[PDB]
Amino acid sequence: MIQRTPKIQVYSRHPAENGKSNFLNCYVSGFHPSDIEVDLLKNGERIEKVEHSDLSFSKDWSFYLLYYTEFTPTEKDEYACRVNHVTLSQPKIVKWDRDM
Amino acid sequence: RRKWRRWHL
Amino acid sequence: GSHSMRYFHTSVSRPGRGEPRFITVGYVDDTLFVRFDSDAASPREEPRAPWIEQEGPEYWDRETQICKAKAQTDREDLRTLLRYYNQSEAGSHTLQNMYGCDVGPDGRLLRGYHQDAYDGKDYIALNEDLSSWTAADTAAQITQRKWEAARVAEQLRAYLEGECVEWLRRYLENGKETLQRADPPKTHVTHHPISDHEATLRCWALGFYPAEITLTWQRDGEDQTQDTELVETRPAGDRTFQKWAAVVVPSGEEQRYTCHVQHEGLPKPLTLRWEP
Ligand SMILES: [Mn+2]
Repeated sequence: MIQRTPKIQVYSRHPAENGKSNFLNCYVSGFHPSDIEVDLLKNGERIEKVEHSDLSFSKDWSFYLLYYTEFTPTEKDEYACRVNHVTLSQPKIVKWDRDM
Repeated sequence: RRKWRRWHL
Repeated sequence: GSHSMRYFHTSVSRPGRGEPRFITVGYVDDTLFVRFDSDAASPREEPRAPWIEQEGPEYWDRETQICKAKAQTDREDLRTLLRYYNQSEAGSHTLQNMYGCDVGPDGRLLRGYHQDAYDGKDYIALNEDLSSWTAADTAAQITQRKWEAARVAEQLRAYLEGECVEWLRRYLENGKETLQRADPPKTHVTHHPISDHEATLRCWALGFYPAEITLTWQRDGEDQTQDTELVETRPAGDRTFQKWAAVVVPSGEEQRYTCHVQHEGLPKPLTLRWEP
């Protein structure tokens, strides 16, 4: 069976302003099969009670999901998205970069 | 709204 | 303008872990409005947009009955497909279905859709004629023969030309505050040094709806599409979308580069430059 590895983007809903509440997003797309594990990380540790969208798919049948949580960015705190999927030999970590 | 009818493969 | 309605469905088998997981969502344009997930406590189709909340209890009852019936059909069909493909009972497999309709500005049917996929590949699709089928392989041809005998295409045509269009029109009116509003992108250009010799220019579009947008870079009026990194359009988590396009440019040459933005929310295309 043909499998497709996820694309991953990690980003904020609104332009980041240190001290101001916002949402942290991890968008996973273009993947098959649909089983996937996604965590949001604050300084390396799993954030609790992260929400996600309901599974849907693109015209090419590949799947996408949005994982999200409220967060208040600062200068020092580091955020990331950790993704596992059958196409990956170990979990992939993508760091949040406010310029991307 | 959704369709009422469907058919087995 | 023109508008679409779509229902998406995914069943994923999980041998040894109960019945398949079934998830279905409905959209009008790029707006989610209904959802159903089989792995909820006692599952019901639920509203996801304000303009659908006004539908009465009978609406939700019927929708829920249809969702549960679709799940059960898929459960049997996953078993059928193991036979058609001479597969073992050990693995997880996927069935996906989409159907729905597109209308023009006048509300008339532009195109109807109904298509199925197994394990992420085309299985069988209703053609644009709403009368004939495209089967991907000899397994799907077995389905096609059964569906020809049962005059399935004619039944789908009746739905797609009738209720699909009529209910889309209803939703567009009831949701006119949002479904009939385009939010233009908020745009700007940032500059990201790579070395003393060159830098990335990144052209941003934020807060736009619907998702369709074009972002391009030119240098001296010539498209740079081979040199442009263009990220997939991504959801902000309200209703809006985001996108950027980036080019690497030699230092001192930044004013040669223009970013061009087309979106339905904008009167005329935008042209933007880096503004130090
Ligand atoms: Mn040098």
